Amino acid sequence: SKETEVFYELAHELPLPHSVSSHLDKASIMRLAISFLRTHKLLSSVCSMDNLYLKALEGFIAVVTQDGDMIFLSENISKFMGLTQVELTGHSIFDFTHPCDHEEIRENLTLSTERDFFMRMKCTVTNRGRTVNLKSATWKVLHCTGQVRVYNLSCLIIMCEPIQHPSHMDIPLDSKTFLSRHSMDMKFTYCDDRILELIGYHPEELLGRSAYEFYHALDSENMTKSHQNLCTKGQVVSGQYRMLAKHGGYVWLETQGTVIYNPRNLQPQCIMCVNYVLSEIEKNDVVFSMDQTESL
Amino acid sequence: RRNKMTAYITELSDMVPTCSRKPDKLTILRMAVSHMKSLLTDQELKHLILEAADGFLFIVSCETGRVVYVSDSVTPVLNQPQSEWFGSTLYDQVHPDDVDKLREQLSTSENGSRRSFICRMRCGEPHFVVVHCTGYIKAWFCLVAIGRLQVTPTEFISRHNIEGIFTFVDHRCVATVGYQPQELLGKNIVEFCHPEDQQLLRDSFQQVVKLKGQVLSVMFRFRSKTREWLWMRTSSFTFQNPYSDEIEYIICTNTNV
Ligand SMILES: O=S1(=O)N=C(Nc2ccccc2N2CCCC2)c2ccc(Cl)cc21
Repeated sequence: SKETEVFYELAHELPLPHSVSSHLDKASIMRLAISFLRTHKLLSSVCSMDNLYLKALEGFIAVVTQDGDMIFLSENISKFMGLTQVELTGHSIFDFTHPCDHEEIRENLTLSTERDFFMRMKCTVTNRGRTVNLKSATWKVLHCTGQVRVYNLSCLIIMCEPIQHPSHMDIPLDSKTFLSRHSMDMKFTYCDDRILELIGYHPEELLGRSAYEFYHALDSENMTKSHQNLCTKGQVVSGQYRMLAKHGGYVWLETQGTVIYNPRNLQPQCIMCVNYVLSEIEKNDVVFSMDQTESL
Repeated sequence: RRNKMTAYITELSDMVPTCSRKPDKLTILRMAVSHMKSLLTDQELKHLILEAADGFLFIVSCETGRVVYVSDSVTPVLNQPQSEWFGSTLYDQVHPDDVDKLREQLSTSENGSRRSFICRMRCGEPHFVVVHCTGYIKAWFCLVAIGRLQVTPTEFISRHNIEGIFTFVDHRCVATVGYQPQELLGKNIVEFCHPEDQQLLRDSFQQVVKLKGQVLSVMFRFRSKTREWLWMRTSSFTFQNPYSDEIEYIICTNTNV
């Protein structure tokens, strides 16, 4: 039978390179075609320079279904997770994520349509670009933001971005981004000298201080949640928040946090923080905390 | 195994009416082939990005910041017409306090490279929205990027040590009690309470620490800058460090009653 060559032409007509399509088993071709058709259906619903859009992204796009089927993943996912598009499309998302998150994913696929969460996906790529296999896999925290929508049922379109590791930095950091180091209770223990010019604090006086005293109370609900995520998944991105400035006022910040471990005893040592100052000192006349008044 | 293959062929046929007496397997294979030949372009990807993260693409010049390309998506993210953006520089569309940072991100002195930053861009008395920009450089020197919008009185709140000293107080105090924040910080809250009520207040504090996490409640006469006794309800709970469970402080919401 020439059904093998019918599959050959099916894979060639599938939208991907020939070198990837022809090294494909039967059930894999069936999976790919089914998912492409269902993605086209939802795309007809939603819509009624490819390399530029793709390589300009700090993450990968994924549309998953209510039953958890990843009916489409963008090509760049490999660049971030190692696992490639053909290896993942058609499979259930629960077969690739940390089980300790599954319920949370289960609660973002259901049913306001906006979604913003953190999950842990399998990752077989290393910081060197070299790729290991499924049996030896590292968890990678992804920040997923998207919308759940209904077609004719439900599906979830989310961008998933990885959170850079402060040690393995690959992008430039500007004048108003600076590093900070904390214990796991978020108590300050190291900070960059840029904070003196940016917020007015001298690194030394912050050492040993709880960061919970230095943020505007209105943001507490965000911050604690981030801490909690940071302690359950090891990485987090905060929302925009206000850190009180030295001589009154505050400054707007967004910071990524990563739990870093000791390589020799594999215990968590401390937390890194890449802080993005988003403004200048606002309301510099108003004081809000005792640390500012004692500084008048 | 065989069941999975059969379900695969059927679900293939399931969504395609053209082939759906359901025919020989080979015929539905060539059927999917022919139906796909009739049919991933860039417009669907643009809408996928706009759906997922409310982002839009733009290409600017690394030297003069004049934008060489803005996608239509600029209109729903910022309510700003395409005609505005095209023909201008990013410095004009960015908050004036954010130009220097822009200057560095557009610099070619330091380093095919990748860029990722945050700024505030004005949308359609001005208003600015926070935008995360991720992109790379392209000779065309230019910056290709996607900018996205994440976007996800009668009382005043205060923080206290377990003793009752104001260690944090929000500005709304000046309207509720009449004091500037500086006259409250460093002083115990029982200093501003009517003596007849003071004991009650103290009890509540002892109760919020014994009953951690639980919110407690007390009503007392607070002295204002105008020296008037104003009745006030304070709902107080202790906050604990989510890692070590250490009590960071006590949060109170002092509400005029
Ligand atoms: O305003 S802070 O004093 N609080 C900070 N972080 C914080 C505080 C309480 C709970 C959670 C967090 N985060 C976990 C990771 C993101 C932030 C922080 C970080 C860096 C600087 Cl430079 C200043 C501050």
